[PDB]
Amino acid sequence: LPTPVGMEIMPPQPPLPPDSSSQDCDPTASLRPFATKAEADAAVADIRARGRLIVGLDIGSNLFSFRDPITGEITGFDVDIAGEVARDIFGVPSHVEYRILSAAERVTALQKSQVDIVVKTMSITCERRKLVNFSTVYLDANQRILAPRDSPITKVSDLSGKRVCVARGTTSLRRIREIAPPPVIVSVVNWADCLVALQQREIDAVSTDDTILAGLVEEDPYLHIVGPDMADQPYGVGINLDNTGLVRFVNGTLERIRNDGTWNTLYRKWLTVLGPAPAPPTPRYVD
Ligand SMILES: N[C@@H](CC(=O)O)C(=O)O
Repeated sequence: LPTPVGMEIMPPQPPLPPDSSSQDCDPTASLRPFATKAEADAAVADIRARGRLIVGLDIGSNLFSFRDPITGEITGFDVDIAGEVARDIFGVPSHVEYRILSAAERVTALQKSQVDIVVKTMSITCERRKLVNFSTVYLDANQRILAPRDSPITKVSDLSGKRVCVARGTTSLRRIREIAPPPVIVSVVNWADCLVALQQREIDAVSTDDTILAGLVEEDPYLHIVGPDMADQPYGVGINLDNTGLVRFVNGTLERIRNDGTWNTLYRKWLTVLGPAPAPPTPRYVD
């Protein structure tokens, strides 16, 4: 039976203070799109000259960026968001090259200019905004708990003393580190590994974005999502800190798809297992 490479039982730590998830920089405010098409096209001239948009994500995140088992094609909500950016740059969604990244590599890939954008369920936080830039919010998720249907776990305090799996490099870890008494924290490279670990009964529960958890439930209907909202997860397109022009450009793409029906279509395609489509997230601008 398979075993995820890189599984670590983390050293026990005292709980973090409850306000460790505070987000007081107003992190979700971003830059207004360009007023003219000429300004927008100039901001992406270097991408156009390279002939493709280079997008950081992975191919193992069900519903968001994965390989379709019927068609063999790379697909999902995040893949489609990235393709809409490419459509605005090139005229059609199909000039994209992917760089495969883990959750723990999203910031460094941007710092090192190894991708143009990261579209990989990337929560916008004050801490991350010191290192990278972000578009406006394109999907608002919330952290919850995934457990087998025969588990009595239904609330956060039930995680105390139990084995909870988290992918390294995620906001999900910080929130689990606030639980008192602590769970046993087991960390892995990606959320698909947590699913394997739960299937093999090496852990008791997984806690992350309900969107990501829904993709795991789709693969294993013996599991269900429980508990209250544990932490807001506002997704943004990650961009190099200094490429403010690309921030404005991507924010133009998001204005387009929020208002022309495409956002609604993408939610209905990928996320209806969580319920009826909400209104698209309202963008917030600093300027
Ligand atoms: N959205 C959360 C969880 C994840 O992306 O895996 C984060 O940005 O860390």
